[PDB]
Parts: sequence; C-alpha cells; structure tokens
Amino acid sequence: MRVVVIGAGVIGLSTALCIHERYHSVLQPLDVKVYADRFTPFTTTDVAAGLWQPYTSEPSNPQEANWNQQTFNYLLSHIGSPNAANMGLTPVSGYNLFREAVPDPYWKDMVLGFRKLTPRELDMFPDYRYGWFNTSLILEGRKYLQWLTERLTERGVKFFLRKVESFEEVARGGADVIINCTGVWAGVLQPDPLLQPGRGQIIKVDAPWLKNFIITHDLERGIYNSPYIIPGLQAVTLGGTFQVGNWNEINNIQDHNTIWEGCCRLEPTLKDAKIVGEYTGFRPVRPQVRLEREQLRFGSSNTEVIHNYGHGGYGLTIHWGCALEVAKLFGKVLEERNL
Amino acid sequence: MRVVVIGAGVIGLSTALCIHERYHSVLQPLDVKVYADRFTPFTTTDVAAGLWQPYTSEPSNPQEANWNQQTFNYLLSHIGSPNAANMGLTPVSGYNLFREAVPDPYWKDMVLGFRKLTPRELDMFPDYRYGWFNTSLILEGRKYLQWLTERLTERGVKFFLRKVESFEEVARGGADVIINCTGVWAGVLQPDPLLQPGRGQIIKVDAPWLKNFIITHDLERGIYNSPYIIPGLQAVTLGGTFQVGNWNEINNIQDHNTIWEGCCRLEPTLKDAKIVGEYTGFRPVRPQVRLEREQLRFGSSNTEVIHNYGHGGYGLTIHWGCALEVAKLFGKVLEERNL
Ligand SMILES: Cc1cc2c(cc1C)[n+](C(=O)C(C)C)c1c(=O)[nH]c(=O)nc-1n2C[C@H](O)[C@H](O)[C@H](O)COP(=O)([O-])OP(=O)(O)OC[C@H]1O[C@@H](n2cnc3c(N)ncnc32)[C@H](O)[C@@H]1O
Ligand SMILES: Cc1cc2c(cc1C)[n+](C(=O)C(C)C)c1c(=O)[nH]c(=O)nc-1n2C[C@H](O)[C@H](O)[C@H](O)COP(=O)([O-])OP(=O)(O)OC[C@H]1O[C@@H](n2cnc3c(N)ncnc32)[C@H](O)[C@@H]1O
Repeated sequence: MRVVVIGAGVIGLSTALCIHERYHSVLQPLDVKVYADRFTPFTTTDVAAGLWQPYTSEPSNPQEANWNQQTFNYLLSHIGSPNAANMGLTPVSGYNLFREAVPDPYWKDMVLGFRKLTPRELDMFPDYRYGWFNTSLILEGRKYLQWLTERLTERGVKFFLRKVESFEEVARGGADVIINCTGVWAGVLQPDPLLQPGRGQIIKVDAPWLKNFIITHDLERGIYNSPYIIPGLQAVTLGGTFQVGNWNEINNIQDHNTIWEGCCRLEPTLKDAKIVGEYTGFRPVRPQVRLEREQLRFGSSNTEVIHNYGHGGYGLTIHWGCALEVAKLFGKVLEERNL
Repeated sequence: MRVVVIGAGVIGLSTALCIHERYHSVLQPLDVKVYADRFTPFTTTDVAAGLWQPYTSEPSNPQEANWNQQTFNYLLSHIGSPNAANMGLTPVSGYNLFREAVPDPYWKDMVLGFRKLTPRELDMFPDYRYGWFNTSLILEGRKYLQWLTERLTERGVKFFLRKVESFEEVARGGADVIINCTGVWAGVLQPDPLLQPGRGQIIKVDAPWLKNFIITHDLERGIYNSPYIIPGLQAVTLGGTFQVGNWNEINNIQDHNTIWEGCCRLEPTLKDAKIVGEYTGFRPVRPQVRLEREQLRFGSSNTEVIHNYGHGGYGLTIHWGCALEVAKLFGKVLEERNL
C-alpha cells in the first residue's frame, strides 16, 4: 500500500515511524515515502526550545492531555538507555515563575516532582511572586529529527525533496493514503483559517553553567511572550516571543533585544554568555489540533487523508500521542480496505 | 598587626578574606599575608567535586551544622547577582541514591526542595531502591579560588609561594598571629594523628547533556566509594573513591576504571562522553574539624595561632562558617591585645 507522509518535522517523522513500526509486517508490502520541501535543520521543529511542557491551560479536546501524557511516558521510558541523548533526550529540572498565584497545571502529575516553590527559592528571582518547580525532559528538535530519520531510513522508509502542490497531486500520483503533517503551511494544501503562525524568535547562547530551565509568565502579555531560558544538550536557548499571525521569517533586532534584555535581567550572569545563534519559527497555532481522517474523491478513485497538524507550541511535548492515534486511524483505513 | 595565613585552599582564602573584611578598618594597620607552597590550580580545593552537600550522618560537633547552614546561606545569597558564576557558583538539582531506605539527612532543610524520590523516578536508576532529591549549589574550587584571590588581592593582601617549615620560623618572621589552614599537610607543622588523607581520584569528562547530579551510596563500602556524577560549570566530574590513609598522589588506572565503569553503568550516556582529565586529591579527613586558638611561646614572645583544618569531604560545603568563627576568635585575640 502506498502511503505518503507530507512533512518531515517532528510530526511527520514520528508519525511515519509509528505507522511503519506498527504495520509494517501486519500488512506485507507497505510502501512508505516522505515528501517534504524542508528537512532538518530547516523545520519548525528544528527551532523549538526543546522542552516537554504543555501549556498551562487545560486543552479543549481533552484527549490532548492524554497524548501529552502518553508522549511523556514514552519519552521517560527511554531515560535509562545509553542512547537517550543520542535521541536528543535528557532530564532537566526547572522553574515556572509568575507574578500572582495560579492554579496548578493539569500536567502537574505527568511531570516528575512537581511542587510549588518556597520563598527562599523565589528569592532567587525577585521579580516573580509565585511559581512551580518540577523536573522534566529536554527533547531536542534537530537531534530527534536526525534520530527519527536514521531510524526510518534503516526501516526502509524513503525521503523526497518535494513541494506538494496539492493532495490531488499526490493522489494522481499513486498514494492510497496521505498523511498531512505540513505544520503551519498546511493551509496551503487546503484552507484552514483556524491555523495561524505563532511566531517566535530565540537566541542560542553558550552558558554551560545554567543547568535548569526557567520560564516566566505574564498573564497579560500572553504565553511565551515572557523571557524564558532553556538549557539544551549543548547550548542554552534564550526566548521570549509568540506573535500570532506574524509571518516574517527573519530574526528582528527588536525582538532580539527584548529577549536578550529580559533574560539577562532574569538571569544576570547571562552577562557573560556568548551568543552563538538566533532563529525564528512559526508555531502552528490552532484552537485545537487537527488530527482526523478525510476521504478525497479524484476521478473514479477515492484517496485517504489523515491530518495531523496545529500543535502550536507543544508539538514536541505531544508528538508521540498523536503519532499513535494516526496509526490507529490508519489501521481502520486498512480494515476498510480489508487489509 | 601582622597576620599570616598559611595555606591558600578554599579555607585559607575565605578565612583571610573574612578576617580582613571584618577587621580591616576596625583596626588600622592590619597586615595580612598568605604563605602557601601550593596555589590554584594546585590545592586540594582545586580537585573537589564542587558540590554543596555535607555528609549524611549527624555531626560530631554540633557546630558543624551551623557552619554548613551559614555557608549555604551565604552562598545562596549570591545566587541572583550577575557574578555568581564568576564566583564559580550555580544552582544544580539532583539525586542521592541508596540501596535500602535511610533516614533523612540533617541538612534536609538547608537545601532547597528536599524530598524522597518516587518510584518512577527511581525507575530511572534501576539498581537502587531508595533515595532523595533536592536542589543545591555548585561552587567550583578553582574558580572560587581565583575569585577569592582577586578579591583579597584588591583588598591588598599579599601572596607568597613559600613552604613554611615551622610555626617557629613564621613567628620568628614577626608574625603576630598565624592562621593555620594547611589542610592534610597540617600534621607536619604539628602532629595530629586525627588527621588523615581521604584520597579521592576523579575524572572530568565532557558531557553537557547531564544537568543533574547523581550520588549513589553503598552503606558498606563507605562514603564516596560509590559512583557519583557531578555537573560543573563546564565539565562533569565522574567520581567514586575515598581511601583513608592513602597518600599516593598519582591517578591510578584501577581507580580510573572503577570510576569509569561505575558511572558508565549508573549513567550509560557517558558511553559517548569524552574524557578530558583525571585527578586525585587528599581529603583532610578528621573526626571533627580543628578550629581553635592556640598560643605559642618562643623566647620571650608569645604568638597566637588559630587552627582551621580537617574539613574532610565538605571543605567547600562549610568553608564560610568556619571562616566566620575564626574571625570571631581572631577578634577575641585583638580584644586581649586591647586592639
Ligand atoms: C518555534 C517554536 C516552537 C516551539 C517552541 C519554541 C519555538 C521557537 N517551544 C516552546 O515554545 C517552549 C518555550 C516551551 C517548544 C518546546 O520547547 N516544546 C514543544 O513541545 N514545542 C515547542 N515548540 C512548538 C513546536 O516547535 C511545534 O509544535 C512543532 O515543531 C511542529 O512540528 P511539525 O512537524 O508539525 O512542523 P514542522 O517542524 O515545520 O514540520 C513541517 C514539515 O512539513 C513540511 N511541509 C509543509 N508543507 C509542505 C508541502 N506543501 N510540501 C512539502 N513539505 C511540506 C515542511 O517542509 C516540514 O517538513
Ligand atoms: C579531593 C576531594 C575533595 C572534595 C570532594 C571531592 C574530592 C576529590 N567533594 C566531594 O567529595 C563530593 C563527592 C561531594 C567535595 C565537594 O564536592 N564539596 C565539598 O564541600 N568538599 C568536597 N571535597 C573536600 C574538599 O575538597 C576539602 O575539604 C577542601 O578542599 C579543603 O580545603 P583546604 O584549604 O583545607 O585544603 P587545600 O585546598 O589543600 O589547602 C591547603 C593549602 O595549605 C597549603 N599548605 C599546607 N601546608 C603548607 C606549608 N607548610 N607551607 C605552605 N603552604 C602549606 C597548601 O599549599 C594549600 O595552599
């Protein structure tokens, strides 16, 4: 069966893998290919802060929290193996600062060791008045992508520089199924005003002494508009913006400073950190994730699509969960074809 | 007044500073000098794992805990300033593993966020069955030493790479008050069978993805004979030995392997960590710290000594506390001299 996964961000890959991993030898032939106009280091995924942490607010389609939970476990499960950092994974602990008290996140129990910070702790940051502490995981985009890639590759999945113009295209081509994991740019293949770019610029900097993440929150300014600092496998990511509907893909000096000054302020020692890079990306913002099946008639032949997009600022945090669901639907699709 | 501090490890320096800091302009002249046959990077201090963490067992002296507490606060107080990492400080969180349950450490409340680990957590390190979690501080030897040094220097203390041979000699120089902070080698200036070398070899390795410390414990094997891993300002320190009465100062291949293999099991990712150095040092082991005053008659002239040594494996963890006490006695000494 000809399957075509469009997009090679964390979503496309995991998904592809997951499907193949689950059905390769459940169905004999099973042909998977991945088309994408961008591959790492060019995906949005490549620019994510790399932390597992869903938004504070309980998800609209409640199953999302499961996907999140499932993603976290899967990840955690790897922590212990030798390859975990080779997958781009590692545990990290850190803070979430606030200016006023606030309700515990629904994921309070998915993460390890969640607890409200004490005053002494808070004294470590004079701006904030309230916050939490917990340990979690770093799952780095680029590395994970490459891992995922090698995995798929050895599994025989094939990749292709392609810019799909239409699903039609792909279908006239031969795809029995098509899995749309085109991120923000999904709208192009089929409009979806729900979907929008959540622009975010960041700065990578070299400062090995920071071992914990620190994420501040301005309830007014909106989420991820406040300074944040996230240690990674080697560099640290300085961050602070999330602009909806903004599509400029260039790093802007203004933002650069607002990030630089804000973090520097939050974390004073940053004064000596050396900047090694700046990047900007589009969070595939959407009220909810679109992950559902859709049949498409072209001539006398039907073609199956399965959407998986709009993971906003938690694409990594919940990638796996969805990847599973798709496989699930994908399966139903096979049942209907009678295998 | 002529003061002479012998030794330039973390102990000598802090102490010197502390004295000067407190009495420089309480007394006018005040002449401080520091003699030491070894200066960083050569002190024992230079090789410490760099973590704030007193031993598990309840203190011999009641005062040790306070010194520890005082040291921790002083340190913590700096976390927030821009220079903290320039002093060689940063917060780090981590684990303490055990094979059987065990009583909470007395310092449970001095550290930030102490708590017993949960099972999921424990699943992360399968050979153990029990343990704790808390956040604390890294205070790196070398860096701190240099910091301390620049500070003293600008304060006008003067340094001399010199091997003192006798208290007698120093006193004979014109030394009004000698401050003894000669670490394990203290015995030489005046015997003390209580004092012994707590040999420890370690391996520095480059592995930036490890962000938390992990210290295992073998109740039989003795303290710090078990593998431990401690992230630092740039490298990670692999460790695992504490041999009493051993004075070989060379790194030994068997230790190197027992450390390497033990940590590597504890933390399989090191499979890819690159070794960048190996070192060995003597913990100035002693049943309890010697920190007390002692007068010494030489000819028709008395000379005041204040001992400060035998901080075993917590010299950093408690340096400041003692430094204060000395200043205190030092003061009494001034009172007696009627200022
Ligand atoms: C930008 C950004 C995102 C962050 C982020 C910080 C930043 C700056 N933070 C944070 O905000 C921290 C502060 C907490 C994280 C984080 O720390 N944790 C977390 O879970 N999430 C975070 N994300 C969100 C995450 O990056 C995003 O959800 C995923 O990358 C989406 O992956 P994808 O595969 O759907 O898109 P993407 O990676 O762009 O994959 C899209 C793919 O489809 C391809 N494509 C599209 N259309 C076509 C076409 N027509 N033909 C061919 N190929 C096509 C494109 O080439 C690419 O292959
Ligand atoms: C070796 C070692 C120690 C560790 C350690 C791991 C290792 C391998 N860990 C751990 O074990 C982790 C696993 C938790 C830490 C840790 O992580 N945290 C912690 O708090 N403690 C730890 N320590 C213990 C600490 O290093 C030690 O207490 C202090 O360095 C003592 O400083 P000092 O100034 O008294 O001696 P040292 O630094 O040797 O200063 C001695 C000074 O006196 C000088 N000197 C002596 N005699 C003379 C003389 N006759 N003439 C001139 N100069 C003289 C010598 O030149 C030097 O200047």
